Amino acid sequence: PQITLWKRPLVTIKIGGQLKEALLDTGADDTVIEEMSLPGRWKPKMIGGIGGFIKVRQYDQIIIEICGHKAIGTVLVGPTPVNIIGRNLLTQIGCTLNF
Amino acid sequence: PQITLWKRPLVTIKIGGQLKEALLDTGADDTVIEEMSLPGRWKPKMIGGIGGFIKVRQYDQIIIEICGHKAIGTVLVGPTPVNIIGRNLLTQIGCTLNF
Ligand SMILES: NC(=O)c1ccc(S(=O)(=O)N(Cc2ccc(C(F)(F)F)cc2)[C@H]2CNC[C@@H]2NCc2cc(O)cc(O)c2)cc1
Ligand SMILES: [Cl-]
Ligand SMILES: [Cl-]
Ligand SMILES: [Cl-]
Repeated sequence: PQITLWKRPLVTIKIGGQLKEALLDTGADDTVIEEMSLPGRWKPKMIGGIGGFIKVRQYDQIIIEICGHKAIGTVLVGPTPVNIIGRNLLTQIGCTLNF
Repeated sequence: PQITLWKRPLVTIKIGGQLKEALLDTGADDTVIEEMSLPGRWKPKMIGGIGGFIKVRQYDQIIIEICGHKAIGTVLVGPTPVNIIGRNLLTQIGCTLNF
């Protein structure tokens, strides 16, 4: 399937037993999700961009379901204005940019 | 081309006769470039990033070449961690997400 970019490329994911809407974000190194509980150890991280930085909790080896694809990777949890699926998981589902 | 996401999707762009590095960023609605001189009048725009909202300068109908593909459209100028090619211009060059 091909996704055009006339609008934000949003998809539904399942993470930690919850459904969430998230943006397929090629500019994002990492996957970043709004506040929620995840299992396991975590460590703090700062990530930044336009408007400054936010503090997030880094969880590793988290399983996410994206469009029927199961993938495992790191998830950063914190006060992001939008849930985003970053390259660390986009690679796992074979997502590419094409033009 | 087809661009995988194991590394940041950095490409060369040309704007104002000069080559710059920029990121193909499906999570950015707009195109944001580091401080440079562009022609014409600008107008104000507020954009929201990961850390909050900021004011940038909006220039319209700016010629910009992205990986050799010619685009003409809105370019915002302001403090950004990297030059960002957002959906407004990704759509112009026919860029899609595929998996
Ligand atoms: N309205 C818009 O057009 C617009 C919206 C948001 C932004 S942004 O916040 O600056 N930005 C871009 C970004 C790209 C690359 C980097 C890098 F420096 F880490 F490489 C930071 C931020 C977002 C937009 N898409 C990628 C990035 N996502 C947030 C993010 C930041 C980060 O440091 C690490 C991550 O894993 C994820 C910019 C523009
Ligand atoms: Cl990862
Ligand atoms: Cl691959
Ligand atoms: Cl435009």
